[PDB]
Amino acid sequence: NIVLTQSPASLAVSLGQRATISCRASESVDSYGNSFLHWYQQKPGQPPKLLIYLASNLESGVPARFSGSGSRTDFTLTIDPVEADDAATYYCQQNNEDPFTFGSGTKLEIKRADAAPTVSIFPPSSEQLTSGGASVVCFLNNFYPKDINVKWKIDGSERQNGVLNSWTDQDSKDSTYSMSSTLTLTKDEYERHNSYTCEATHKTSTSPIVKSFNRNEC
Amino acid sequence: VFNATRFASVYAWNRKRISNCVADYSVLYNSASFSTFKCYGVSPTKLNDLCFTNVYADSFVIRGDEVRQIAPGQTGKIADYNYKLPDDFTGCVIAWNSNNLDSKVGGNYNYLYRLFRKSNLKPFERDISTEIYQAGSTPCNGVEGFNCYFPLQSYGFQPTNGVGYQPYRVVVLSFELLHAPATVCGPKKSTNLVKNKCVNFNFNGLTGTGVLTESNKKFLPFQQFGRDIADTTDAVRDPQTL
Amino acid sequence: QVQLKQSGPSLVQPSQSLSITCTVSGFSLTSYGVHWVRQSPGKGLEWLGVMWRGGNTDYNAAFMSRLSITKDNSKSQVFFKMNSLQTDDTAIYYCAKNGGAHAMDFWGQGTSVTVSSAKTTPPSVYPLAPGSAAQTNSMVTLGCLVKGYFPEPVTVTWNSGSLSSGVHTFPAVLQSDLYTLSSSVTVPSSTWPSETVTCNVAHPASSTKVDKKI
Repeated sequence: NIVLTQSPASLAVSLGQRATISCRASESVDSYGNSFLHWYQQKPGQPPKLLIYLASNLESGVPARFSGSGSRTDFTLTIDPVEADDAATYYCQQNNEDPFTFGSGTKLEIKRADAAPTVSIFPPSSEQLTSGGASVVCFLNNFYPKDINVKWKIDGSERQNGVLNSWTDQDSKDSTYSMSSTLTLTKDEYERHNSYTCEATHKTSTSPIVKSFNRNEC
Repeated sequence: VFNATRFASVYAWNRKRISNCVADYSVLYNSASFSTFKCYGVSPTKLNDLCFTNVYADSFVIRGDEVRQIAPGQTGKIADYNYKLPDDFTGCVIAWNSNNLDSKVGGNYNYLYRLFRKSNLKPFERDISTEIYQAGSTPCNGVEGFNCYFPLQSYGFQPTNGVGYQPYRVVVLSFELLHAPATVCGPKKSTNLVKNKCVNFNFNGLTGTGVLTESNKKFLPFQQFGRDIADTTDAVRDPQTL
Repeated sequence: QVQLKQSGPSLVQPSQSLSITCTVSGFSLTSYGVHWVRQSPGKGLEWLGVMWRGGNTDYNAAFMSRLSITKDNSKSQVFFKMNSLQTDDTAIYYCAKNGGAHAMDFWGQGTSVTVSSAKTTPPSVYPLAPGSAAQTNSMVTLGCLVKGYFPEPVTVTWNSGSLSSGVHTFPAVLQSDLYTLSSSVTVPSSTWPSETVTCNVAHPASSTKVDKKI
């Protein structure tokens, strides 16, 4: 078994800079004149692709910004320059010894400007309450970075049991993040209180975001 | 070769043996149809004033960024295991873009290139062998796998990629001179024939100085110039007009 | 020019057997070797095995005694025979084109394979509509929450593909025998209740079509 120790786990490299992703291997070496590995780039919403094979040649389908070198044990991936389409995970694959597994995964994030998320929350309509359930979703889109503590706070008492957050990584087209916080509750819990407050804590907005609605808005 | 249908790979090139003709090399540099026209050692304007025994046109297609590796004294996988150039390469390497001619919709992956070999190839030596050699200590003995690298790899020729991955038709002109007589030379640029004037003359067979005027002499059809009793050029035949 | 799509597995029971068929087209199958991987089985990218060029088979350490690869050169399809399926084999499988020095150059589309003891579940479609007096902060969103569907996938559209500018597709959240799909579309302020918008939700895994208006 070949343990491909990939370091680090995450990076914050802005546009125009050079990213450094390491990869350590042990067996084997000395194939025909070199002992390098392969590099890949896997997006969270797209299947991966080959960047550069054996760290000394070129591969079609990807631009020529991906390069690198390394020793017989340590390997270095060079992403220079970092564009707006490099916000994805990276892996290195062993090719000289079975198993031909991948690394742990370096999640490269594009260091952009910080921004506050949107202030929106949508209550369910009157036709959705006829089925018995209620879907209250607080919208928090177009923000940076991904460090955000979302907490549903009903005015009666706090409810963190039927909540679920959909944490999405940095998209290829949109450079900002987008997360959807959901709340599963019945019709009797929806008609309990009049107003319901969506609380969110962000790195940029130190003040807690307060946004309420009315149950009669149907 | 410039208007050919489709070239071959970088290791199985169609070597067109050029012989028994003439070719103007200075008109190809100013033709404004080549993307890269750079010779090594010998100027293309001096190629018309020099003869060679055999001329070989090695036609192959490489990518955009690989045009710097086809040069004497350079490294690379295609420069060592596919097309080896000698240290005394006095030929010429030309190239032009063929992205709208050789590429296919979605990617042309028919062109192959050799990654590794058992030994280095000789200069101007074509090798079409597909022997598979193992990378590690455990050989596969036939079917590849379990650390057995395939020696060939498909070229990626997409119509919408960058300029470094477009197909570029490269024709390397090989020149050599041996004890055999030369067959390929350059065309001599002709001028207007002026008669009844004390000027020089330079025909295909012999040159000199004297006034050329019409007379009643008749030469044999396999002769170009003549001599008198004193072994002196006294009469010459024009090569164009009989 | 490289077609490596997958079809056939929809919903598998545990301790069963099913072969994944990846149709190879556009290039010669007898000159390359189809690889097999998984897409995010809890951890990152994991490698399973590699089919040779018409020869033997190689596998991983944790995937040799249960998995098998069968290459059919006549039908131009590579089969991935699975034995003793459990809940840990819930991932998206992929086929890859072999390179020169044992590289994985080109990739395919694959399919979603979900193995669980629970049965299929129809989706609970609930559109996310703004209120009559709801406000915003320089941006109006629009979406329909598809929570409680099983198995993957679910295609969510708005008025048969009318909204296409600011559509943001959320990934499926892996829960206990359930999945959750969110959505967010940047819309102008005249979208509700002025414009008649209907979010269509289609579940091709369970053949259930539940469409609810905004």
